[PDB]
Amino acid sequence: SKKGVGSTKNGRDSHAKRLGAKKADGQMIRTGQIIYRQRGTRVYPGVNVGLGSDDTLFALSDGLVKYQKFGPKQGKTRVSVVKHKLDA
Amino acid sequence: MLQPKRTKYRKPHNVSYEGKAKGNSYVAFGEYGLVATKGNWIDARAIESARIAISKCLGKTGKMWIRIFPHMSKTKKPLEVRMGSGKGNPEFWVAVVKQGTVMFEVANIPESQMIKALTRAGHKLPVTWKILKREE
RNA sequence: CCGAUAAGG
RNA sequence: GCAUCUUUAGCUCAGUUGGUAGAGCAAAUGACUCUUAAUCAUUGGGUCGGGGGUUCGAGCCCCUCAAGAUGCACCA
RNA sequence: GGUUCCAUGGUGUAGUGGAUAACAUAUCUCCCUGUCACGGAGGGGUUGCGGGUUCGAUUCCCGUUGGAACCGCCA
RNA sequence: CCGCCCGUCAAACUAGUUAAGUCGUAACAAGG
RNA sequence: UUUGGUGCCCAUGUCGCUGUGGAAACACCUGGUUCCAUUUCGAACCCAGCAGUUAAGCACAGUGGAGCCGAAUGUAGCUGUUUCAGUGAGAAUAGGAAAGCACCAAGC
RNA sequence: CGGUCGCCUCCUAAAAGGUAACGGAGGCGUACAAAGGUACCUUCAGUACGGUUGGAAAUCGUAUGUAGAGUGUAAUGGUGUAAGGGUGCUUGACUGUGAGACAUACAGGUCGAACAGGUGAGAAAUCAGGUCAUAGUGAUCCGGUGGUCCAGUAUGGAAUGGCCAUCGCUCAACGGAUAAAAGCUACUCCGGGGAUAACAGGCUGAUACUGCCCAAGAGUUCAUAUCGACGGCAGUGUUUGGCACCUCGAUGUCGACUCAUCUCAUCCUCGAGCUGAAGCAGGUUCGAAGGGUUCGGCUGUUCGCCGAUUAAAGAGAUACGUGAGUUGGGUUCAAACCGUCGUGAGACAGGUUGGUCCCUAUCUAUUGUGCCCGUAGGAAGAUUGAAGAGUGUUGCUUCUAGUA
RNA sequence: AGCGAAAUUCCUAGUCGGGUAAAUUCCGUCCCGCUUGAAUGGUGUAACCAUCUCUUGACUGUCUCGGCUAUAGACUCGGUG
RNA sequence: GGACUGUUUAACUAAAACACAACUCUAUGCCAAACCGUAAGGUGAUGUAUAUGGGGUGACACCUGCCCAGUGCUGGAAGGU
RNA sequence: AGGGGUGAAAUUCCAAUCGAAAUCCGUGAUAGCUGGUUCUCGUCGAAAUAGCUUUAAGGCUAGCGUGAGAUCACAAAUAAGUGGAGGUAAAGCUACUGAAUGUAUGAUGGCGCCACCUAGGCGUACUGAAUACAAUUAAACUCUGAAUGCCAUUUAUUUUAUUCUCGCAGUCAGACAGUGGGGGAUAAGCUUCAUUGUCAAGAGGGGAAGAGCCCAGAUCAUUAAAUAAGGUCCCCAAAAUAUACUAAGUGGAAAAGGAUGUGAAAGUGCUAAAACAGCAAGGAUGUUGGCUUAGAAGCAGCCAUCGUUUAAAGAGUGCGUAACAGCUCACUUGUCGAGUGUUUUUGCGCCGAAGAUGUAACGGGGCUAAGUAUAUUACCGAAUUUAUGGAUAAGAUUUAUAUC
Ligand SMILES: *C(=O)[C@@H](N)CCCC[NH3+]
Ligand SMILES: [K+]
Ligand SMILES: [Mg+2]
Ligand SMILES: [Mg+2]
Ligand SMILES: [Mg+2]
Ligand SMILES: [Mg+2]
Ligand SMILES: [Mg+2]
Ligand SMILES: [Mg+2]
Ligand SMILES: [Mg+2]
Ligand SMILES: [Mg+2]
Ligand SMILES: [Mg+2]
Ligand SMILES: [Mg+2]
Ligand SMILES: [Mg+2]
Ligand SMILES: [Mg+2]
Ligand SMILES: [Mg+2]
Ligand SMILES: [Mg+2]
Ligand SMILES: [Mg+2]
Ligand SMILES: [Mg+2]
Ligand SMILES: [Mg+2]
Ligand SMILES: [Mg+2]
Ligand SMILES: [Mg+2]
Ligand SMILES: [Mg+2]
Ligand SMILES: [Mg+2]
Ligand SMILES: [Mg+2]
Ligand SMILES: [Mg+2]
Ligand SMILES: [Mg+2]
Ligand SMILES: [Mg+2]
Ligand SMILES: [Mg+2]
Ligand SMILES: [Mg+2]
Ligand SMILES: [Mg+2]
Ligand SMILES: [Mg+2]
Ligand SMILES: [Mg+2]
Ligand SMILES: [Mg+2]
Ligand SMILES: [Mg+2]
Ligand SMILES: [Mg+2]
Ligand SMILES: [Mg+2]
Ligand SMILES: [Mg+2]
Ligand SMILES: [Mg+2]
Ligand SMILES: [Mg+2]
Ligand SMILES: [Mg+2]
Ligand SMILES: [Mg+2]
Ligand SMILES: [Mg+2]
Ligand SMILES: [Mg+2]
Ligand SMILES: [Mg+2]
Ligand SMILES: [Mg+2]
Ligand SMILES: [Mg+2]
Ligand SMILES: [Mg+2]
Ligand SMILES: [Mg+2]
Ligand SMILES: [Mg+2]
Ligand SMILES: [Mg+2]
Ligand SMILES: [Mg+2]
Ligand SMILES: [Mg+2]
Ligand SMILES: [Mg+2]
Ligand SMILES: [Mg+2]
Ligand SMILES: [Mg+2]
Ligand SMILES: [Mg+2]
Ligand SMILES: [Mg+2]
Ligand SMILES: [Mg+2]
Ligand SMILES: [Mg+2]
Ligand SMILES: [Mg+2]
Ligand SMILES: [Mg+2]
Ligand SMILES: [Mg+2]
Ligand SMILES: [Mg+2]
Ligand SMILES: [Mg+2]
Ligand SMILES: [Mg+2]
Ligand SMILES: [Mg+2]
Ligand SMILES: [Mg+2]
Ligand SMILES: [Mg+2]
Ligand SMILES: [Mg+2]
Ligand SMILES: [Mg+2]
Ligand SMILES: [Mg+2]
Ligand SMILES: [Mg+2]
Ligand SMILES: [Mg+2]
Ligand SMILES: [Mg+2]
Ligand SMILES: [Mg+2]
Ligand SMILES: [Mg+2]
Ligand SMILES: [Mg+2]
Ligand SMILES: [Mg+2]
Ligand SMILES: [Mg+2]
Ligand SMILES: [Mg+2]
Ligand SMILES: [Mg+2]
Ligand SMILES: [Mg+2]
Ligand SMILES: [Mg+2]
Ligand SMILES: [Mg+2]
Ligand SMILES: [Mg+2]
Ligand SMILES: [Mg+2]
Ligand SMILES: [Mg+2]
Ligand SMILES: [Mg+2]
Ligand SMILES: [Mg+2]
Ligand SMILES: [Mg+2]
Ligand SMILES: [Mg+2]
Ligand SMILES: [Mg+2]
Ligand SMILES: [Mg+2]
Ligand SMILES: [Mg+2]
Ligand SMILES: [Mg+2]
Ligand SMILES: [Mg+2]
Ligand SMILES: [Mg+2]
Ligand SMILES: [Mg+2]
Repeated sequence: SKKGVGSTKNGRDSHAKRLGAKKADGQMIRTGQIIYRQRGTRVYPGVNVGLGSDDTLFALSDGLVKYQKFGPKQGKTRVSVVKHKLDA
Repeated sequence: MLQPKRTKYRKPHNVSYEGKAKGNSYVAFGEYGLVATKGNWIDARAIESARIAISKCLGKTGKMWIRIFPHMSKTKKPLEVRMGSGKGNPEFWVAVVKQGTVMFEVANIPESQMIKALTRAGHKLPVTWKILKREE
């Protein structure tokens, strides 16, 4: 005897968006490359770093990326692109 | 039968009883206590049996505290049912007892009755119990 | 249209 | 078998989900009438089936018995 | 064991696409009659429990009871 | 005639018998 | 060095309590006739002037009250190999703490 | 059969990203000419006090309060001078593009510096290629609409196409077979599968059965003579179950008959402890598997109820033992009818009548009986007995003694 | 209307009576007939059936319970195989 | 249970199944309806509604109740498509 | 006369065949499904994964293999150091959201008793807001918070490829073991994921026997040597010393629970001013207190749980008596002259422990060591390594066809 079985009601899931950090600290970067994909600003933008229509951080100039912790109780993260600054 | 009045989620993942003792490790309300030596899942039915045992073997002025509480529920699929078609329905509530958690404590009656009372409470529970006293 | 009227005296 | 329910004044049943019980009939009492019926008021009448346990407190919650009834096997 | 429907006054049933609940019987008061039935006038009485959404739930959503209607097969 | 009276249903005893049960009003007046 | 302005910082920078201060400046303040303004109010914003003013704000000294920060030891978890060597939290505690770093204008 | 089929959010997801299950919770197939863009101004909800209507809670004033407020929405993340609220002017909810990246099998998706044209806000710097962000969507083919600096089948047109923009699919089974499509087969057939079920085996032991631990109580009083709650720990594989490892180039599946064998958790017989054991007859526990453990009525039955006996009418295992030993009553072929379902062919662990059970034994196992050879010269007799096999049940009457 | 636990009844081995020492089958009756029922006909019906079902007399090896005898095999010898 | 005598699955089902005499409904006016073929031709029938074809029930006796909403069949004025 | 015939109807019969004859032809129908596919050697050598699929036993692309070419460093690996992202393990709940324990102050109601018909008041068997103290719980809680892992860079070393292009594939059924989880019941040799390994496609040695466990990676020959896991009484190659423990064949399978088994340790009480046990004596009075109970009065429930004498004595220690009573003990003293009593932490053992063919829960014989723990020096043990020789591939010196 099988006795019959009930039915499940929740078996739905969405595609996983590949968010997170893309360029790590110290890595050289050119303008227009993505540094951080997020839903809502988890990492604030600094100098030479822009914002998009999806809160995506992209570079604005050549240089080395660099994360600096700031904000109350050092709970806010900020990214920047320190220009090559070779300066001979 | 101790039972939470409401829960946000009917069917939670079971909580492991393997490990040392997180909280409820030292007698802090009474001065004699029933410590556990083997982590296990014990349900509200065993608590009520043990609590009723303590109360029947207590006196007219003894006072007791129950530390553990059956927060987590557990489910059980109905009999003769093949695997699939979702999780079963919640059946009984169990308190998670780890190795070293003081379950029951007693005070305000002589030592022999308290030792005897904790013994009858621990014979009602699956865990391997042990008597401990409160630090001065 | 128009039905009924408790028991023994 | 098993799981489930029921046992509540003389009878048929609500009790409420813990501060210890009423409803409708039956009985009686009056009132009422020549007297009754009927009516009307009023009214006494309980081991909450028996024990154990919880609780400060059990008709009320949990067990074991006693008597019946239910739903699941007189092996698909 | 699973699935669909229902729970509205004292009894039988409608409605409401959120802002509002009626019909009949029954009940009460008064005409009516020697009296009563029938008759006439007027009066009155309503969303199973919970929990969310909304400014607002009988209505919308998810659970919990009770009553039904369907199925539970092939070896 | 606010008289009389019939037949189902319900209860008991042995179709009958039963003080005050229920649904009608068939017959006795031109009984409508 | 002190006052005033401002950037960096984002409580060991706060909230509060007790006192002192103004020379220059900062401020309240004096009026709405001008530019400008109120979803209505010269309250605010904006004007043109410093009569009064140290309540405020502001600036200094004290205040361990609230808030914040938090050592060492030990412990829980981890990595290996052991059934012991590193890694080392959270909580708790002694305790610190009445901000700090630069630039500019004035008497110094 | 029921449920689901595309996209978005959280957890499982093990602190990069990714990661499944008929795992646990929810939503979407939009909304806004302002909820867009810009300039300026401005900052919670709640609570405390004080005040007509006015009430616990409408609005006002002051203070407190560090987000529990708002951010159209399901969640997550973000954001309290912000991305929240108000006002003025506007339409960048632009045209042609696009270096470089994210993520990806492809198709598609996401971010974007910067350039040219012409605008909006603003004194200017600057910002504006839709919204705080992630769901709000469908390929190709076919045909229709608007524009057009292209073609126009000898030439001029036209018809008909081309390019760009746009319209028609809960094509939702949502990478979409065709513009267009439901059922029965027990009258069946073919190719395969132990990739996958029904019988049995295997693993598990939820459930089932047996046992034990604590002692509340019941028991003329007394937990433990006999029971034993509320609880807990085991054993067996012994019911109902779970998995799908062996078998679909076939492992014959219920019951009955014949023959039985094994285990002990012992029904009788045998021995003993305790007793709420006077005697007789009992109750419970311990030891013990040598033997025995009946015949019938109804049902295919196992089971079960009933009748009469017995010392007793035990519980199980052995492919729920046993069809190359028997039977075929039952299940389950084709035939036929009843009830019910279906419009129907047909279907029902609903009911009933009828209905093909093959094999000469090669190996091994076993029951009997022989030949050869060995036992060291040969033969004829009589023995011991290592290792074994067979049987083992029990009742009634009398006496003891109507004695204890 | 008729019939009704039926070739139909799940619960159900329905209640009661009869048949037996004892009766899930049989006969009569009762009726909440889940889901009987009137030309896919309803209810009775003398005769008939290699039809189904139940009780019974005689009868018998069906059985308690097995035993004996005779043939053809099986078994031994010769031939085919 | 079938009224009966009969017929049936050659080679697993002989029956309650089929048939049967009987009842009823329906179509058919003769170049009849129905049927074989593509048609000729033919069966019906060298028959004529007391006749033929098809559907259902199945001796004999007593009965056959209500519903024309849906479907099927027949007829119908006009009207709409 | 066959998408036809016949059928008193069963899917009947139509040449031993009928859900639609037999035979030939289209035809070598089609089959994502079974089965089979034939000589040798050498080099290298997978996958059982993702997405889509009327797709799930199939197919395409990506991932993994192989052949050729390019890239020398900026490419890719192995170690050390540094920087960064994160929110898991843990921990915490006065840092939120839920759940939640006790104490104290207590809104609130229930419950009363009054007054008053509406404004209310005094206590609440009790419910319980908020606050303080102490303590808790969480995958979808976080004021915090690692390690590992991930990305990038620096240094050292190594390889021309794990990078790019082209040709040819196979693979889309996986299994088990350790670790972190989901479903299941903290069941499954269960199912679904992440990661480390083995098998698949891998022999050898250990595990008695075993695909997945441990040691490792087989070119061929050698009757050479050293070793890994594992082991050294015999089967079966190889051991001895020394120190303790076990008495159970424990070893050589098990839980809750129970026990004067034994060894070690750390404390505490008395003792030759006499210890403990036993023996010999006493072991009391009011009184038999009093309610209470038929009665209790040393031993029913009570009112409690008395006091003196005295060495000691209890409203008694039980038995027991209707109850007293009575026997008798807790307590004190004496013969007595060497050990006793208790607490805690540990090592090895006992019981709990019943299944079905035959010892059958060490592999067997056997073992009080041939069992357990420790220390020292040895040995055995693989197809591992070394040594001798034969064969062969690719790289170098170099061209004898020589050495690495
Ligand atoms: C049919 O119902 C079988 N599955 C039940 C067998 C029960 C045996 N105790
Ligand atoms: K098979
Ligand atoms: Mg996601
Ligand atoms: Mg009078
Ligand atoms: Mg069937
Ligand atoms: Mg001042
Ligand atoms: Mg379906
Ligand atoms: Mg992650
Ligand atoms: Mg990770
Ligand atoms: Mg939201
Ligand atoms: Mg605006
Ligand atoms: Mg906006
Ligand atoms: Mg088309
Ligand atoms: Mg032309
Ligand atoms: Mg699809
Ligand atoms: Mg897609
Ligand atoms: Mg086949
Ligand atoms: Mg299989
Ligand atoms: Mg099976
Ligand atoms: Mg078990
Ligand atoms: Mg006793
Ligand atoms: Mg087992
Ligand atoms: Mg059994
Ligand atoms: Mg599998
Ligand atoms: Mg097998
Ligand atoms: Mg075979
Ligand atoms: Mg065979
Ligand atoms: Mg066979
Ligand atoms: Mg025994
Ligand atoms: Mg013997
Ligand atoms: Mg008989
Ligand atoms: Mg079995
Ligand atoms: Mg069998
Ligand atoms: Mg058997
Ligand atoms: Mg079975
Ligand atoms: Mg056999
Ligand atoms: Mg057989
Ligand atoms: Mg045979
Ligand atoms: Mg056989
Ligand atoms: Mg048969
Ligand atoms: Mg037969
Ligand atoms: Mg048939
Ligand atoms: Mg029908
Ligand atoms: Mg022998
Ligand atoms: Mg009837
Ligand atoms: Mg009748
Ligand atoms: Mg019958
Ligand atoms: Mg009978
Ligand atoms: Mg029969
Ligand atoms: Mg009958
Ligand atoms: Mg019928
Ligand atoms: Mg009919
Ligand atoms: Mg009949
Ligand atoms: Mg016949
Ligand atoms: Mg012969
Ligand atoms: Mg011969
Ligand atoms: Mg016949
Ligand atoms: Mg015949
Ligand atoms: Mg035949
Ligand atoms: Mg025959
Ligand atoms: Mg013609
Ligand atoms: Mg003719
Ligand atoms: Mg017929
Ligand atoms: Mg008939
Ligand atoms: Mg009719
Ligand atoms: Mg009509
Ligand atoms: Mg018509
Ligand atoms: Mg065809
Ligand atoms: Mg047929
Ligand atoms: Mg033939
Ligand atoms: Mg072929
Ligand atoms: Mg095909
Ligand atoms: Mg190789
Ligand atoms: Mg692999
Ligand atoms: Mg993989
Ligand atoms: Mg396929
Ligand atoms: Mg490929
Ligand atoms: Mg945790
Ligand atoms: Mg909390
Ligand atoms: Mg896998
Ligand atoms: Mg798999
Ligand atoms: Mg695993
Ligand atoms: Mg798990
Ligand atoms: Mg798992
Ligand atoms: Mg597996
Ligand atoms: Mg393979
Ligand atoms: Mg191997
Ligand atoms: Mg081996
Ligand atoms: Mg090699
Ligand atoms: Mg050696
Ligand atoms: Mg070694
Ligand atoms: Mg040797
Ligand atoms: Mg052993
Ligand atoms: Mg001991
Ligand atoms: Mg010891
Ligand atoms: Mg073992
Ligand atoms: Mg060797
Ligand atoms: Mg080698």
